[PDB]
Amino acid sequence: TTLDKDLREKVVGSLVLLRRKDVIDSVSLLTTLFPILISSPSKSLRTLIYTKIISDLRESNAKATNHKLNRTIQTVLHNLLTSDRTSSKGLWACRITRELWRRQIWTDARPCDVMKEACLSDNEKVVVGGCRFFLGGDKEREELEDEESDEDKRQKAYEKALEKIKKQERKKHAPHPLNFSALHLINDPQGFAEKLFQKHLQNLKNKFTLENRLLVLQLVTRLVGLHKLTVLPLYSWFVRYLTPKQLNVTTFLACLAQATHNLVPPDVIEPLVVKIANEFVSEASAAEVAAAGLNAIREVAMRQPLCMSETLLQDLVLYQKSKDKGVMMAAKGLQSLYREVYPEMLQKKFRGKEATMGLRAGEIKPLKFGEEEAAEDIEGIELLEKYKEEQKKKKVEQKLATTTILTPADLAKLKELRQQAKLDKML
Amino acid sequence: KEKQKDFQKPKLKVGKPKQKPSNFTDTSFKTKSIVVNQQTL
Amino acid sequence: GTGKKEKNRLLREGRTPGDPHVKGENFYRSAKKIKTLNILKEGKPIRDSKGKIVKAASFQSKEVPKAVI
Amino acid sequence: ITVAGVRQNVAELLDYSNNVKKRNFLETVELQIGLKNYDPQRDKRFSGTVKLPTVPRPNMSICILGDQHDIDRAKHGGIDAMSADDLKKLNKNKKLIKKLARKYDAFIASESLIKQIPRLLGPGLSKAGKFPTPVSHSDDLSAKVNEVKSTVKFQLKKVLCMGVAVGNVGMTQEQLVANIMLAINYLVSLLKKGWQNVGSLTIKATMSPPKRLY
RNA sequence: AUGGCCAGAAAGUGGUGUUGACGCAAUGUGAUUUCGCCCAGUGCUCUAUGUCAAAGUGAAGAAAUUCAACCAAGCGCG
RNA sequence: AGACCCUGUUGAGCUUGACUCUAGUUUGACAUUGUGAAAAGACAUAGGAGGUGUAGAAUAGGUGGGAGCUUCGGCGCCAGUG
RNA sequence: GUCCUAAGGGGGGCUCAUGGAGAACAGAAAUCUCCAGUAGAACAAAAGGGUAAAAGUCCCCUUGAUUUUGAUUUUUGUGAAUACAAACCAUGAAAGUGUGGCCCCUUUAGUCCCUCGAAAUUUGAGGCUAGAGGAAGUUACCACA
Repeated sequence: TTLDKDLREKVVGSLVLLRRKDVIDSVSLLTTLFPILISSPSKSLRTLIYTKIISDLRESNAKATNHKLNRTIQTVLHNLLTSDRTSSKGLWACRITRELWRRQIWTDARPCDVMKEACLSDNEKVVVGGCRFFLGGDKEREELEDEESDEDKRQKAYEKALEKIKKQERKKHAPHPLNFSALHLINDPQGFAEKLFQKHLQNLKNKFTLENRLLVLQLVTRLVGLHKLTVLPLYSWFVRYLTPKQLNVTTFLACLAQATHNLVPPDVIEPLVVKIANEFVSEASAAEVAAAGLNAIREVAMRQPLCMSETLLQDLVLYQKSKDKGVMMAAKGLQSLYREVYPEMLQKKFRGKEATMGLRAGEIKPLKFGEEEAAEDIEGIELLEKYKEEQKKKKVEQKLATTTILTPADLAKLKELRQQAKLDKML
Repeated sequence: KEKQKDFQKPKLKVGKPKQKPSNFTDTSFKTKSIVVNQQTL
Repeated sequence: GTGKKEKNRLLREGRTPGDPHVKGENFYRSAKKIKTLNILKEGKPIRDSKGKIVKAASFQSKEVPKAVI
Repeated sequence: ITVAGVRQNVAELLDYSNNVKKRNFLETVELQIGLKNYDPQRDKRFSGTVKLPTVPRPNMSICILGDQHDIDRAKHGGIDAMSADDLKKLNKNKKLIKKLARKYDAFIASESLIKQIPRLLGPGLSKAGKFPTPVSHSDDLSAKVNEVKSTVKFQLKKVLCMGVAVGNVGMTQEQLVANIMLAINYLVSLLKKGWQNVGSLTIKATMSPPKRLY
């Protein structure tokens, strides 16, 4: 505190220089720098010591992952978080974990546990830091996925159908939304979500600002959607917030959409959809309010389609005749979604071509709660067996899963035959 | 999007407070005190 | 001096080929600086061999606009 | 991997499990799978189910969480069942729901009660990975129990190793081969690269030395 | 001084140099009196991961060849 | 036939992270290049050993079988804690 | 990054927007009944053109939203549209109607595709065919026509 700013910066730089000269140990430098970082009033000194600590971790783990040093520093951060929940000094632990995670120096589940304790804290800034750790890493995850992807008339209608089949295949094999490594690496996701919901969202005594409550809600809803958890009071908690008068109601509707998933009962989601329909999509409602409500309803219907009633869905699909472009496109999106998912609720005018042909021929089956695929044979195995029989017939002119070994070339041929059959069914 | 109308219609945004009217007059102001840093001669 | 080439300078800066590159942009001059310093260079028309103006100078349009309300 | 090799591997497996050293219980043949060239978190965890032609597991106990009509069908078929009144008597206790999930390996519910299961048993069955399979009032309860017993799950998670039961010692060699090849082929179908991701395959009984296909 | 700054196509070549820091060389300012701070940017300069040429090494193939590590100075970091 | 303005497939001098080059310089390899010792590093293998955030009898990488193993003392399943 | 860039064919039945007068709650607005109603509705152009036993709406079957070859218009090849010609169909009692929606580099494949020019094979390359994707200033030192 008492020394000159330039002199104390030179002292810290000289200590880091001695560490590079290997006069002093990394543990000794970190334990003589970190309490000064925590308790120093000087902002410039705090920033410089934080930068030197990050550089020390990068230099130490440049050669190989120094597990002892990483474990000791994670222990220090965990003890700093555990010592005082009301103290604001946990933001330094949060910031250090963010910087090392984005530098990919730390990838183990112990920083995830440390930020779990950071989320389960009394201090608003520490809660915000931990929630941002679990949330805002999705942008870096999308960047890493982009890097991994970079590393990796009738004829026109048939080409468009093939493009649609390729999009369906991408949906069948393309990474799940809201996917993040720390969110997977944390243990007991149901318990963590319940603890966050009871501590911050349920408690009216919590004086958190609305944006911070929205951040905690985003964390809880991404956990519920990603790990398919069941937190029933959350859906009753959204009830008072699903109003157009409520600020950031777009964020609330997005959170409810992310919370919804397949194993959520239709009984608990239906009052939410009915409330959104009544408050947002009504004759006195504005066009923007109706469009936002229909978009939120479409998101919830993508996540769980069984929430609807048939009459309500037909009523909402009839909003495509609206003179507003946003309401029109939202209603058409809802109609198209139910065209692929559950065309039986849709009217015979609104089903379209492929839906009516599928319902007439009998291939399309009703979607049910809890129903899972139970395919006794592989997909396209019949087509692969037919191709093998055709090859045998050609050889003569010139059951497969039980006995025959699945060659990789045979699997590729079966996939090509399945794609051709899908294109023929689309045509 | 390159069209330039004489009057731009404000757009209602859901989940946000309503904008003040176009004819609204704001009388709030902030003042800063000028001080001369020179000692008595 | 491969490192002093403009292509290598843009790659080390982070700009991708395909971005708009104003003529005259180098290490000392950004697009803002070029646009600022070309204002002093404005003011000349484009003429033919006989001296009649084929494209006028800046803010000397010769064209009468349609003024309605 | 050659089918004759599969046949001879399961041949000495049965030979050891029945002749050389026979345990006091019925051992279960299971397949262990390693993965490679794959990210458990960046890429999708594949999930799938396949019905084996023969029941690999004669000793499974299946609980039925349904209405009175399904309870009557269960007691007619000699299958134990539990009622929604008993689920209410459990009073959403995590220890009791965990004990039920440990006791019963599989659960089968009606449509009328399968939407009430997550509000009666909470997150217990989802946590244990034992969410009930729907059964109608028109479907055969015994038949449904049969494919629930014959069906195995192929779900990926945080690690690159998997283990799936494919049969037992007492049920015989040719349908053992059929079940093993069906499981392997369904695995190759679920894999995005097929045999390019198969690290290692190994069959063994419950208490026996391993036998490596790969 | 096995040096600095320069010449020369090269040289067993030359200038400073018949020289040695009170010297040589490059600069800026320009008698005498009088007359702070900032290394932000750009320069110049001192010190294990990244970037990382040729040669060399390993694997595959029947070879052409392909893929891998290793990888000086400089750049980056400080 | 000057000076001034305008035009050019204009010429030339000069400047700069404009383009393409280049003297010089610096660094690495090979040759010049001989006679000797000592060390490490990287792969290849022959192996061997380990896991505390809290709670829990223990100091739980994880996964899938499993109620029986047993060297006949017990370890187990059960319960407890996760 | 999500969402929208539009369901066509045949046959049959019925009229729309709106106004007036009436019926417990029921009122400005819930459903029901009559009369008037040349389109003032709807048809994916917000005030263009065209449609009333329909081109609108509902119901029943269906995918002519299918292959193949020329001709014409917008004007070498396209693409779109227009009458057809052949096959296979759909609908309706039938006449008929329906061939959509009222108007230059990179890279992949080729069994029986061809060359590598002394002969053959295997890699590789080339060709042909058919696809997919996408170079700054200054001159008040000046000079020339």
